[PDB]
Amino acid sequence: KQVSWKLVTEYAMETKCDDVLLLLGMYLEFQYSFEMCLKCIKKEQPSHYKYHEKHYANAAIFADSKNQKTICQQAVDTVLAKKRVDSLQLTREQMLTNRFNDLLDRMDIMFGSTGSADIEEWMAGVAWLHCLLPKMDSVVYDFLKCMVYNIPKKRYWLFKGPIDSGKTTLAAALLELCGGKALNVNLPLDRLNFELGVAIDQFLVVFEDVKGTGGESRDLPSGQGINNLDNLRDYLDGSVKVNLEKKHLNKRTQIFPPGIVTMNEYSVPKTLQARFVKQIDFRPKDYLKHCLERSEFLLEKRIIQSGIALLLMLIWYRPVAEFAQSIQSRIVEWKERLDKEFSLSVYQKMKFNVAMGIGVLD
Amino acid sequence: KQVSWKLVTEYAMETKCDDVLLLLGMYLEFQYSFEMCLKCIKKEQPSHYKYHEKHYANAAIFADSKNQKTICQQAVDTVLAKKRVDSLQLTREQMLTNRFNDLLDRMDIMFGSTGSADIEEWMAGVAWLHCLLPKMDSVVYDFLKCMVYNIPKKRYWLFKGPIDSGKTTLAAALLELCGGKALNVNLPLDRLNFELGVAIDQFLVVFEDVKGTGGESRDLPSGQGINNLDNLRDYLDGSVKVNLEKKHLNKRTQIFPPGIVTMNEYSVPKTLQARFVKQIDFRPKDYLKHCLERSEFLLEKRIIQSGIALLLMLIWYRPVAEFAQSIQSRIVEWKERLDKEFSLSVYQKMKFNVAMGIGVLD
Amino acid sequence: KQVSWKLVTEYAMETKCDDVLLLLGMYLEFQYSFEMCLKCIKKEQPSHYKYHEKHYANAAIFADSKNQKTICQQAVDTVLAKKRVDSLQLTREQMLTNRFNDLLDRMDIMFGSTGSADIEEWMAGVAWLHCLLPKMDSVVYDFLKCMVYNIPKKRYWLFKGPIDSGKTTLAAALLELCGGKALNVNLPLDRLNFELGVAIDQFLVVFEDVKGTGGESRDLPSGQGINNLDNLRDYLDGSVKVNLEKKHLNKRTQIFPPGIVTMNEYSVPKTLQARFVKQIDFRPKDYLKHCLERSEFLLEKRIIQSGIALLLMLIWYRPVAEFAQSIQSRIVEWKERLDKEFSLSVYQKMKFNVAMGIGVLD
Amino acid sequence: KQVSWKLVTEYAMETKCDDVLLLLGMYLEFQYSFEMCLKCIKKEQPSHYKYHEKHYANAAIFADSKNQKTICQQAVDTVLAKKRVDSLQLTREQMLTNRFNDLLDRMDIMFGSTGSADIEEWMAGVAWLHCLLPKMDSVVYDFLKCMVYNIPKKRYWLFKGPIDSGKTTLAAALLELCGGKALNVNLPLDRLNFELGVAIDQFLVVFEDVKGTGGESRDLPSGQGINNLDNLRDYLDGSVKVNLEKKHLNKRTQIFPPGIVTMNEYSVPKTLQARFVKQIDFRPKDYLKHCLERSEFLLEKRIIQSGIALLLMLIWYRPVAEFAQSIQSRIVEWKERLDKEFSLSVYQKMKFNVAMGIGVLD
Amino acid sequence: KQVSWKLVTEYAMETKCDDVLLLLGMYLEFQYSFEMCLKCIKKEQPSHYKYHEKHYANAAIFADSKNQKTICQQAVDTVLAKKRVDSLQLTREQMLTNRFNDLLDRMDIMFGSTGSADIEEWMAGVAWLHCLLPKMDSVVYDFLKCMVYNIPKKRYWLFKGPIDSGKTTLAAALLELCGGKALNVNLPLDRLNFELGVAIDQFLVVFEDVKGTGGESRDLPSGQGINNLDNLRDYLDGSVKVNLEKKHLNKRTQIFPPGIVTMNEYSVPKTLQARFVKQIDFRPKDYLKHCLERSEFLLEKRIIQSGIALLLMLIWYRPVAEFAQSIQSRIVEWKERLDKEFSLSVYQKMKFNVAMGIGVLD
DNA sequence: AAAAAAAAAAA
DNA sequence: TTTTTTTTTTTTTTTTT
Ligand SMILES: Nc1ncnc2c1ncn2[C@@H]1O[C@H](COP(=O)(O)OP(=O)(O)OP(=O)(O)O)[C@@H](O)[C@H]1O
Ligand SMILES: Nc1ncnc2c1ncn2[C@@H]1O[C@H](COP(=O)(O)OP(=O)(O)OP(=O)(O)O)[C@@H](O)[C@H]1O
Ligand SMILES: Nc1ncnc2c1ncn2[C@@H]1O[C@H](COP(=O)(O)OP(=O)(O)OP(=O)(O)O)[C@@H](O)[C@H]1O
Ligand SMILES: Nc1ncnc2c1ncn2[C@@H]1O[C@H](COP(=O)(O)OP(=O)(O)OP(=O)(O)O)[C@@H](O)[C@H]1O
Ligand SMILES: Nc1ncnc2c1ncn2[C@@H]1O[C@H](COP(=O)(O)OP(=O)(O)OP(=O)(O)O)[C@@H](O)[C@H]1O
Repeated sequence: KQVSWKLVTEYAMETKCDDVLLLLGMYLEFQYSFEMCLKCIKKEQPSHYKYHEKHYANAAIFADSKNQKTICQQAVDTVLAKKRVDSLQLTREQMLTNRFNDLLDRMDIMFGSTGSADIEEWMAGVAWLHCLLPKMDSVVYDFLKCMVYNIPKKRYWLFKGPIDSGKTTLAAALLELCGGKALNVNLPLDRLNFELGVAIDQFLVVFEDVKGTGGESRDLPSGQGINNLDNLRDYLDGSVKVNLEKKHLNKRTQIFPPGIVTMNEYSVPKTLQARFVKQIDFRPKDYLKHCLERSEFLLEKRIIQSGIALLLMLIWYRPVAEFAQSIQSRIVEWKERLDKEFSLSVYQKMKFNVAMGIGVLD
Repeated sequence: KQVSWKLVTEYAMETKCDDVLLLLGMYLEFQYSFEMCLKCIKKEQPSHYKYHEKHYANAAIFADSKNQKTICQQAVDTVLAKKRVDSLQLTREQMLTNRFNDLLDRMDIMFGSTGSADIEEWMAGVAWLHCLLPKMDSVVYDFLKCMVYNIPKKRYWLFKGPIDSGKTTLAAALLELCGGKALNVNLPLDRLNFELGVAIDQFLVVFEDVKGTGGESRDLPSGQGINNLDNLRDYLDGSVKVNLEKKHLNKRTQIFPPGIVTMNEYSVPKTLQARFVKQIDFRPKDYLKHCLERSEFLLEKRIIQSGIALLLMLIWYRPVAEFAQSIQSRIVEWKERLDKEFSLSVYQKMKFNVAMGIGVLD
Repeated sequence: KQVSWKLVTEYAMETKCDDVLLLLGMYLEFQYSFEMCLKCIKKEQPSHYKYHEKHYANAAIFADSKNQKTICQQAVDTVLAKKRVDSLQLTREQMLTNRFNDLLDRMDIMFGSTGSADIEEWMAGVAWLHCLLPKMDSVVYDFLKCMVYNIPKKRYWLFKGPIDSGKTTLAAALLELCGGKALNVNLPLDRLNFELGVAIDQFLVVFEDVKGTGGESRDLPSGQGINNLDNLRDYLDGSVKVNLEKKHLNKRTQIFPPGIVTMNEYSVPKTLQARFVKQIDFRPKDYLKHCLERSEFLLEKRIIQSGIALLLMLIWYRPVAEFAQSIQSRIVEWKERLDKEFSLSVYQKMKFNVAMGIGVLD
Repeated sequence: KQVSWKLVTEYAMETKCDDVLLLLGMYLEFQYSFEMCLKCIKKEQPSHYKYHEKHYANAAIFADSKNQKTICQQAVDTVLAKKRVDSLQLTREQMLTNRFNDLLDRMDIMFGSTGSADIEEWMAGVAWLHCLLPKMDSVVYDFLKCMVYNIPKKRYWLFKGPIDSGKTTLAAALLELCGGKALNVNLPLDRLNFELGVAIDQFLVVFEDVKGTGGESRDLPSGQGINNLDNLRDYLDGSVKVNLEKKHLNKRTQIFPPGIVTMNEYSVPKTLQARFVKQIDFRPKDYLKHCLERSEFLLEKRIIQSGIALLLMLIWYRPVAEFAQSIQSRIVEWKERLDKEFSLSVYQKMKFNVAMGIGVLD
Repeated sequence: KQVSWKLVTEYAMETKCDDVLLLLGMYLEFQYSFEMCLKCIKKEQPSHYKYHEKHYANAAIFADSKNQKTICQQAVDTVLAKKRVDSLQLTREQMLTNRFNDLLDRMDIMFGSTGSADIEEWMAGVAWLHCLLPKMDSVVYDFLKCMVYNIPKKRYWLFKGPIDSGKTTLAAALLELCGGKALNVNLPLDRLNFELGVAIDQFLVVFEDVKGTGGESRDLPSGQGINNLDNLRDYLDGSVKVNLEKKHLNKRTQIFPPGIVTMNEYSVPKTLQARFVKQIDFRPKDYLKHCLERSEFLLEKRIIQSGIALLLMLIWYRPVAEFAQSIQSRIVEWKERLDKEFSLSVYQKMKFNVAMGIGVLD
């Protein structure tokens, strides 16, 4: 009997693999009988233990086949095809709603009885993040609206300030929340073509620690980054479609994604300053440093850097009426859950600990 | 039964798909049964609900197939072949007529009973654009006729002015109205070969935001853009054919399109400036900014950069004797529809609102 | 009868061949008869004598085949697919535990009755290394813990001091222990992209002898390294996924590996110094030099740089509970072996010899 | 039945088509019944209406085939192969016989169709150039034959005069007649090699504005051009093959092209002056400068520079024996158009008005 | 019958062809009949006359085939696969042992009845070389041992002396004996990386004529070479692995080869002087110069540059037991042959003739 | 030289 | 047509700066 290419494509769709080697590796695990399969018995990874019993019969035939990489290539192109259809046909609010659904699915596993996480650690993260900026939850909500409306020349935000002020921490959390890529523009202009091509079909991009000039009077080293962004200011505008490039592929014509620029305090030419809607000045705070020294699990487990921490901040602080109607059902259920496992008394205690520089937990 | 490759080519020719991945994604949607299709009963996108009933029988067989990307590649090449036949065999006025017939079909769907658009916002769009330049509708009509004549050495218009002047918004509207591509020529000369290859078979080219050198006392950072256009001199003149390149596909020899060049107030070489037939100078106007702040629905729905807004300007201001003969009858239909919806007193009120800097629609 | 592609994939998986030409070369050795096989009689290389009996039948058929490279290519992709699945799905503890199992398998070959090595010469290396830094085994243990936890911005160590001070000796030993690669960031900036591409899917990276400007009055050469390294701030941090490239391959998005910087006495920017957790000052001290003049065998056999010397140092000095539970069984068998053919009275005499500056062995 | 690839190859050779997508598109037009065919009945394009009836049967079978691009690329290779067989065996007079047919096909755009500027002001262009130099039309034919014979040492012509001498206009006109390219030799010696390498595989060259040594006493800006060109004697004389370099490519060996040198009244060194066959002085004429002030369309429709006007001069004045046997019929077929449209008196009026310093009248 | 791919793979392995076109050319010569074959009768090339008789039948069928390049590709792959297995698994002693009996095969052909080499002239070369340095055969034997043992920091030699002293003569002879390649480190430091990439998988490298910077007052040109070697400390020392780069190929990691540095009477920094295990001083000698004038055949046949002359020197002067056991029997046969053709009185007469310049063979 | 996809052989 | 099998060519990288 022959291999069903359909069953492989169906597995790739359910798991969202866009890598041929990953898909080949995963599917070849299903050769062995599930009756004795140690990974299924341990329940270590969901993309194995859910699917092995369904795919065992087909994977045994697949391991005898001669054209295995061709089968996987067709499946990966099917996933990339759906991804491109969805980029052209969905509204940006639906794309964000789909992303929140994915995060909530991961939260159900992570805080379920098979999961590792304790919510007290994650909500201690919410408390630490809310101390970072005045009205943090309003800032996060204002950012989400800005990325959904995608208004020409009113698209990009600037994070500015000295070393260890939290720019990258908040930027990385917002990048996971929305889904997107970080780009390095400090490289010289010639190979910048293939860097920018990483942005194809992405929802956000972040430009990380762009270097300027003249900062040597403050002991900041010079570089090409700000000069390079001046050359790309039609990509920042978003009024008109730009041409984006991958090695050995022809150019994709699309409007470039919105997002965040992170900077140390170099001077910004007025031509770029005209592209930025809002500047957030980060400043370092002594009590936040003292707190992370006592509560190091926040850095080991990457809690303050996670999008799930910012999603929990939104679930806690925002009215239900600010979410899309499809997910309001799931978010009322998650508010009910958080209302059991916390009280305002525990959360206010956590905030008071952080302002004193004490450990978050007690 | 076997797959019909002809049916896939019919779907692709009816939909005008240039992308193999997009065509694959859309045709795979048809594998699910028509009797229950949620997108057919909600009528989300016409490229689905018009065609799914016809194609369900064939898409079931296509989903089992091993050749899927090869089938789509031949369908995409059939559509690209038609574009090359039409580009060489049609007159430029017939091409512009075909562009307007597609824009008007889009307007019929957009302002129909199924439509979402509100025409008062779009005619406020016309009013805002008419304030941007004196005798705007004559500037638009001169451009359209200039691009249809395409006389060698008199093919390019220069848009010049400071950091916020409206030059990009007007170029973007003309680009949708005429069709074309925007190109970035601030990058080094080496990789421009594949950038210029995007101009193959197009009607217009827009060279956006060409950086100059000197004028630095204005606080404009310098760059290679103007030096690159001092090269490429024969592409602008168009008195000769050029070779255009794209990856793996064989190169094509054609006369390069006409276009628009936008730049901030850099000093321009005389050898370049000799090749532009017209300069339009753009000035900041304080009242236009106050107007958009109070009427931001114009930016959210991208009305002031849409080609449809310039076509509605042309329908309103120009006589039917200035349009082509085949399109007369539907322009007569639209021009009566517009006089039925708007009293001239409403348009006069709108234009007075914009000059007064109050919100339009107030 | 026809060639089994399954047996070739099995041999490649057992041997871990990810080079197509090496696999082809190895497998074509099996076409000759097992009985007369001089390599099975001498027992030189284990990759031959363990497997020839099993694969003889299939290798004879493979030698008559017309598509030998197509067969080998699939096997090499199967091995790379396992490697990419393991990178995405294993914990860093498991990765390190697997690496220790591989080194212990090597040690069983080196010190078994077919092997060439003498345990007392390797153990002299441990004594010389334990004299290089104070509390050396705590330093090696702290490093492994740091590389496993991979805490953001707290994950690089700096080795700093004069020339001939032991930096690259120790760094090379740590590199073989953890597995990873050494990078030269002193290159010109446009070569630097492919130099950073060496790090893809590695556990550890080491930056060898980075040079700066200034300090030239100390007779230090000048160089670009520190300037380049300060463009790469976000690669060191590990907060976001960087985009890594190889020649002719599309960009891989992943978190950059942690590791070590080795440096002469330049000054360093605060932007970089904020990214190092620990600075270890290496000082030259002449008893170690006079020792190595007299105990030359340490240099000649490469014992002093090898990771197996550090692993032996961890087995001699650390409690058994500090190793992962799967490997504790082998480590107590090795502690028994070392206590049986080596003694504490010998070890303190070896260390006394090194401190006295005299040849280590009796 | 099955597709005849030979019939497709015959169509490609009869239409002389060397684009694979263009061939695919035009051949797919033949799949419809010729009894009904609107493009035939409208007689729009010869590449359709002649061939449809013959190719209809094959085109219907071709539309069902799965390998359509394979069929078309064999046919395009057949046309490219014929072109290379001819080109490698081409005499230099057959090269010019080909070059002027392309310019004639461009003039057949103003023949019998409104798609062009009015010829009456282009004959004023013929007249105005015939007033620039004594016996202008004989200068053109002597120059043409000089370039066709390629006689060593007898190959370069020198044009001298101040600003506003017309030398650049006639240099442009002669260049655009013949299809060479223009080179700049004012560069420092380090850069000349890539400038000279532009001349590869090319019919003519022009050297523009070679700035001399000294000349400030005539208010002429000094440069290296004359001094450089004196060093290029082996390129100018044309007896031996020079090696020429394009950027990134390997060298080619050929005999360097003939053509034109243009100068202000700098001093020409005797060693360089001996290499020019003929010096033509251009001198400013006040009556021409008044005429062109009174007849702006000469410059603003680019009549005087466009080298097509020099063929339009050769058309009328010159005998029939002065043209090759394969185009003698085609010129007299063209020439009777002007014999019907014009008279000696109106051309004498054109000349007279120019000589009087007024625009053409009556 | 049908082509045996196995017989072609044998021929490629026996000839060691890693070039597909060379193999294709060689194998197609075998289609013509053996009985009449002029190349076999004249015995011009051993790669033909040995094998033609065996392969005639397969070559006749191969000449009719359609797959000819694919058969040759697989055969070339088989040869390259063996080279990589041998590179990764052989001891350095087996590598040199294989290189010697490869040279003994060349010696057999040269000095056989079919050959063209006069052993009296080659033995005169051995005499002239033995007079170049004191204890020459021990110098050569010590060098071989040093390169085989590859002991870190005891693995580079320095050759120093005036121009025309014999340095590249001896260095070139040692390269042919061991195998290896020459390197030019006088390039600027940013062009050096592809030059160092020549060393990949080589047994030796020679640094040819490194120039110093000071000492110009002795008429010695200034250059970068020794300053570049000071920077490459870690490549020479050989304790740790380095990354090496070929054009278009990914970086490979290995311990850089041992070798020779050759220089004029430049000043050496003391840091570099400590990296050489030995320094050999070459001084011009008049009697060798006057001998070479009378014994010109040494230069004209390139005898004194060749590795075969050094191998004849080791065969003549060294005891049998210090060659590897596989080659001892072949060297005993060669010792018998040489003692048959030469007595000690003839050889000491040749040394006596050199020492006073009368001319070796008199 | 490797990757994307084409192009062909035998039942 | 189906399955198994064989083949092409270019871009990128280098070169250039
Ligand atoms: N506002 C803050 N005040 C004090 N310490 C902070 C603050 N934000 C972050 N930290 C600490 O500093 C570490 C680094 O933070 P982060 O990298 O986000 O800063 P950054 O301002 O973006 O830095 P850089 O300019 O180096 O990119 C965090 O892991 C945390 O321990
Ligand atoms: N004439 C104008 N006066 C004042 N504000 C203007 C004017 N035209 C446009 N604006 C404002 O400037 C914004 C940007 O307009 P636009 O993109 O056309 O500017 P531009 O001059 O082309 O810019 P750039 O020089 O950056 O390419 C608009 O969205 C609007 O808010
Ligand atoms: N602490 C030390 N004191 C004295 N000699 C030392 C010391 N450590 C190493 N050595 C000697 O110095 C030699 C070189 O050591 P090593 O390569 O580790 O130096 P390094 O300073 O780290 O080098 P680099 O900066 O060039 O990588 C060793 O082989 C040993 O002989
Ligand atoms: N004989 C003439 N007398 C006066 N004016 C002339 C004459 N011929 C041409 N002109 C006008 O003078 C202009 C400048 O001359 P032209 O274009 O030939 O450049 P040029 O004389 O080579 O000068 P430059 O060295 O400045 O480029 C022409 O374009 C035309 O308008
Ligand atoms: N010791 C010597 N004394 C005199 N003449 C010599 C001696 N060795 C070589 N010769 C002659 O000098 C020529 C040049 O020798 P060789 O190529 O070795 O020169 P080198 O100056 O030492 O090398 P390099 O140019 O690489 O530094 C030889 O071909 C030979 O004719």
